Amino acid sequence: MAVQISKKRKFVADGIFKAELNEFLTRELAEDGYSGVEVRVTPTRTEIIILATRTQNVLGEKGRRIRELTAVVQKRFGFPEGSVELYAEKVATRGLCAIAQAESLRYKLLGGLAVRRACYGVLRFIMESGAKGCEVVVSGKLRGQRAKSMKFVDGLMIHSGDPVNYYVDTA
Amino acid sequence: MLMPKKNRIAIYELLFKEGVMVAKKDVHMPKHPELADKNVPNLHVMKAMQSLKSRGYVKEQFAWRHFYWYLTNEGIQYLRDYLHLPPEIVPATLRRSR
Amino acid sequence: AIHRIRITLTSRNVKSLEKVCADLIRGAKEKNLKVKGPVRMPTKTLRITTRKTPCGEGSKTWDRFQMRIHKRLIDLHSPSEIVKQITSISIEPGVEVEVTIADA
Amino acid sequence: YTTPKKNKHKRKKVKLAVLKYYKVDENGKISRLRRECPSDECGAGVFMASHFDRHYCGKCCLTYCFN
Amino acid sequence: DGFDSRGKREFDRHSGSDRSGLKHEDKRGGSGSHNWGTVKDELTLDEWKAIQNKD
Amino acid sequence: GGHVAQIYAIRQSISKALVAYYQKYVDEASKKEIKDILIQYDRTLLVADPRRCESKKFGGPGARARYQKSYR
Amino acid sequence: GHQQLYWSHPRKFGQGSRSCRVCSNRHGLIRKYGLNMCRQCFRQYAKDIGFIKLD
RNA sequence: AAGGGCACCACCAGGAGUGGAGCCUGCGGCUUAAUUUGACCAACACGGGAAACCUCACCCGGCCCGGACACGGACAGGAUUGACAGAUUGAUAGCUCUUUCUCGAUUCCGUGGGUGGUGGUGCAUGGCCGUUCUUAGUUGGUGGAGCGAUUUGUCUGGUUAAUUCCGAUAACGAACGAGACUCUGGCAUGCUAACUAGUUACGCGACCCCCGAGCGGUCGGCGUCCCCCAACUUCUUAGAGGGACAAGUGGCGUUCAGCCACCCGAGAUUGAGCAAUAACAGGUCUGUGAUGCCCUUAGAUGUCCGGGGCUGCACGCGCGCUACACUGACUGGCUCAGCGUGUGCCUACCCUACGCCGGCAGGCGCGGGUAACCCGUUGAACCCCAUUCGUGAUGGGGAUCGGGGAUUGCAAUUAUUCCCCAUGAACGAGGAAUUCCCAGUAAGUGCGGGUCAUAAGCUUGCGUUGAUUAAGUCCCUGCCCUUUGUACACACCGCC
Ligand SMILES: [Mg+2]
Ligand SMILES: [Mg+2]
Repeated sequence: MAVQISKKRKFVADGIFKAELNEFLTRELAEDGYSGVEVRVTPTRTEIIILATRTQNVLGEKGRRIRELTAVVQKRFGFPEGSVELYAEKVATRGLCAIAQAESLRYKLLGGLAVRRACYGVLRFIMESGAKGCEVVVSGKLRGQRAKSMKFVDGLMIHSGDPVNYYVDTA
Repeated sequence: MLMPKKNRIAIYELLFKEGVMVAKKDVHMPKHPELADKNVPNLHVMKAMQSLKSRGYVKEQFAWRHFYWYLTNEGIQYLRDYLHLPPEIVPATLRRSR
Repeated sequence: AIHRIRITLTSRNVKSLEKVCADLIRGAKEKNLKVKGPVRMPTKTLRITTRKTPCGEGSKTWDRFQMRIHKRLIDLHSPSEIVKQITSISIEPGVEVEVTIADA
Repeated sequence: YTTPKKNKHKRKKVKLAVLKYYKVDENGKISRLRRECPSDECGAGVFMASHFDRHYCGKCCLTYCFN
Repeated sequence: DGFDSRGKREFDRHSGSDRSGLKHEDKRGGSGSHNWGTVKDELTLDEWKAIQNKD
Repeated sequence: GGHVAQIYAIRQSISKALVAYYQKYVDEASKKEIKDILIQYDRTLLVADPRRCESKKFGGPGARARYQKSYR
Repeated sequence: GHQQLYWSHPRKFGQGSRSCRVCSNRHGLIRKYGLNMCRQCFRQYAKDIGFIKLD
C-alpha cells in the first residue's frame, strides 16, 4: 500500500522512537533512579514500561506524574488515547545496574563528596550486591586547571570479544 | 511579547485541558500541530510558555528537538484567575474520572 | 465459509521469530488446522558505513553497522471460518505480526 | 564596524489626539466626513482614511481612487 | 615565539600556563570537599464551557 | 558468474552428474574405473574450488592493497 | 522579521532544508532508510536504534 | 651504549605503480572587500567538506527581537500594532519620509536582569576518535630474598602469530590482554520447509522437421494453490544441527613443546568485529538543548533577506583519473554477475517497465512496486568473435576552445550536468627519490550505496578476468625486550 511504509524504514522508525523515548526519560527521571525502558508494541496498543529504582517517586501525587508522562509522550508521538500506556517497574538488585550506580555517583559528587570516598563507597556496594567485578573511572578537572583521571577497579573484568556485550554493563 | 488575545487564551485553555504541551523547536513552523484551527503558530506557543516558565508557572524540559512543558501547582491557580475559572475545574492530568 | 489466511512474521532477532513460529505452528496443528511451513524471505540487511571519528583527524577509520530483518510467511487453511477458530496472538516484544486474507 | 552611514532614525508615531472626525447639527444630526469601506469583513465601524487624492480604508478594504 | 608560522607549538611539554603544568598536582594534598580524596578518605474545562455556552 | 566460471561449472557438472548417475544405477566398481581417471587428470573436475573472494577494507582500493601514503 | 521576507527564500531542497532530528546539525547527515540523523549522533544512538556491529 | 626478537605502513625476489605529461581535487604562497576556517608516520579526495541560493561560519548592504521576568513611568480621553498610494530602496523591507486611517493592554520607554552565538581558548574539560598497538605485553594471592622501597614468579634455551606453550627453575597457583568469543566464506543429493524460489514429470500448444528419427529437438510459451487440478527440494531462500581436531601416516626435534611432507577430506592458516595495564597538553568548543571561563548582545559576532566569495593564479607539494598505443583503437555481432537502493512526521524530493514523438540528451500517456511479488532472468564491463586502421603525435590522447539543443532548480554568468557538430595541445613509458602487496591477493574491469532538486575523477562495498615472485633475514627503515649508565622523576621538549 502507498499509505504504508517499507519494513526496513518501519524498523528504523521504531528504533528512532525508542531512542528518543529512552533519552527523554533519561533527561527527566535522572534524579529518580532511572534505569531503562522497554516497549511492547501491538497494533491494538503499545505498553511502555520504565525500569526505575524508586517507583514511588516516578509515580506522582496519587499517580499524577505517570499520567503526566503518558499524556506528554502521546502528544509528542501522536498516539491514540487507547494505544498508549505507561507502567513503572522496580529494578531488582539495583547495585547491578550500571546506569543506576552512575546516577548515584553523580548525586554524591554534586553533593560535594570526595572522589575517593564516593567511588570506594559505590565500588563496595556493587561488590556485596553480587558481581564478578566492577570498575569506575572519573575524569575531569577538580580545583585546578589540569585534569585528572582516577580509576577504581576490583574483581575480574573482560574487554574483548562477544562476551563483553552480555557480561559487562557500561554506563 | 505581542500575541492576540484569542491566541493567548487558546494556548492557555489547552494547557489547562491537559497539563502538558509539546512543541517542536521550529520557530518558522506556520502552524502548531495542535490547535491549528485557532491560527496561532508554534513561535507564539514558544514565547508564551517561556514567559510562563520565567514567572515559574510551568517547568520546561527539552528532548532531542522538542519541549515538554509541565504545568505546576503554582501555575494552576494563576490560570484560574487569568481565565476566570472556579476552584472546581481541574486539568485531565491532575484529575481523571475522580 | 472456506477461509484461508496468511500470517506474516517479522523480527530483528532470530530466536524470537523462531519461538513465535514454533508455538503458532504447534497451536494450528493442535486445532487440526492444516498449515503450511514457515517459508523465509531472504534477510534484509541494512548496512551503514560511517566514520568513527567525530572530526577530520584519524586514520580514515570506517565503522560498519548491520541491522538484520528476518521475515517469515505461514499459511493457514481451514474448511470452516478461521478468525473465530484461532483467537490468540502469542507474541513477545521484538516481533510484529500482520494477518491478511489468502486471496488478498 | 566603522559604519560610513549614520544611524537610521526609526519612525516616531504622531501621538495624535482624539479622533473627532464627525459631528452633529440642528439639535443632533450624525454627519461623517470620512468614508466607509463596505466590505463584509471590513465592517461599518471602520472609516476610510481621506487623503489629498485617494480613499484608503483602515483595514485592507482595497483602495478606491478617482482618476 | 613558541609557535611556528602556522601557530603550532614547537614545545608541547613546555606548559604555556602559569597556574598549571603538564602533571596534575593536587591541592592541599587532596583534602577538603569538592576535591579528590586522600588516605583518610580511603579509610473539567470542556464541561465548564458547556454550561457556560448553554445560556 | 562470468564466462570462465560458467565454463568450469559446466565441465564439472557433466563429470559429477555422470559419475553420480553411474553410482546410482549401475555398479560403483565401474564407476571407480572412470572416477580414478577424472581425479588423476584434474581434481577440480569432481571437487569444487573453495576459494571465492575477499572483503574490501577501508584503507585501500582492494582486499589487501592500501592507498598511497606520503610523509612530505 | 517582516512576513514578506523573513522566510521568503525557498528551501524546498538542498543541504539547508535538512537538519538532524537530534541536534539540528546540517552536516554529515545520514538520510539512508529515512534516518535523517546527524552522523556523530547516529554513532551515539547506534545500539539504541538497533544497528549492531557484526563485523 | 651493547646484545637478542619482530614487521611488505622494513628489506630481499619481484608485480603494479607514484614522481615525468594533461586534467579533477586538497594544502602552501600570491592577489583580494572576502578569497571563512580546523588539521602539518599519526595534516594535505581529511572535517563523511562533490559550497550557484541555503549550507556559511567570510565580505558589501538592508529587515526583525524571536531583549523572558521584576520594578518605575506613560496610558481605553489611547501603551501601542499594521498599512493603500507616491517618493526612497536592489527589494511589492510602512526601513524612512508626505499622508491619515487601523490595531486595543497583547506592547512602548527606563532601571536590573535574561538569552543566543559554526565567536576565542582542545594548553580549562567530558564524550568520541587516532596513535604507541593490534605489537605482545600487564597484575594480584601464597611462598623465598631482603631493614626497606622493591624483587622472584614474568627466565639461559627450544617453539609459536602470540610471557603461545614446553622445559630448566625459589617458586606454586592464577587474573587481564593473546587465545577463546560473534559475524562472514567454503561442504553437506543428511532434516525442516516454501505460487512472493523454483526443479522434474505430464497436458495443450508454437516452430523445426519428414532422410525416419517421434519417449525427436527449442520455448524465460501457456497450465497441473485457476486449489482438487502432479510430485520433489538437487538448484534458490534459512533454521536446527553436523563437519576439522595437528585427527591419521612418515620424518625431524630433549623425541617434549612443536615443525615439515603425504593420503583421505569441502576445508589441514577464510577474512573481519571486539580488543589490556597506560601514555600521547595527539584531533575535535565548527556534531549536540555536552560544557567552565572570556567576548558580543540592538548600529548584534543572535536571526532573516539580496549580492559576492569559499573556485579566484608568475609558483611549489600531496591524494588521483586519462594516456603514451597493434598484448591496441574503431565498427558490428555474440554474450555472462553480485552486494544493494527504491514514493518521505518536519520534507515540498522515489525506482522504473510499456507505447508514441526526436538523431541524441530527452518529452508525452498509460501502469507496476512500501517490494524473493515491479524495475529484474539486474541482457554490466573487461573478455570473445568478425571488419577497417598500420608505427605516422596516426583512426593513439581528448586537454583547450566555438556554435547549437535539452533536463534540475526561484535563479546555471565565474561555463551545474548532459547531448550534437567543430579545434586537436602535451604525452613516444618518465631523474634523484618513493608507495602498496603473498591467493581469488596484486592488477585490469565495470556495477550498487553515501554525498544528491542536478550530479563522482572521491569514498564505501560488490561482482568479472586473473597472475610474477616468496615460505627468508636483520642489510636499510622502525618498534619490543634484556643488560647497562644517569646529577633525569614536571622524567631529554629533562637537568645544568
Ligand atoms: Mg581473540
Ligand atoms: Mg572536437
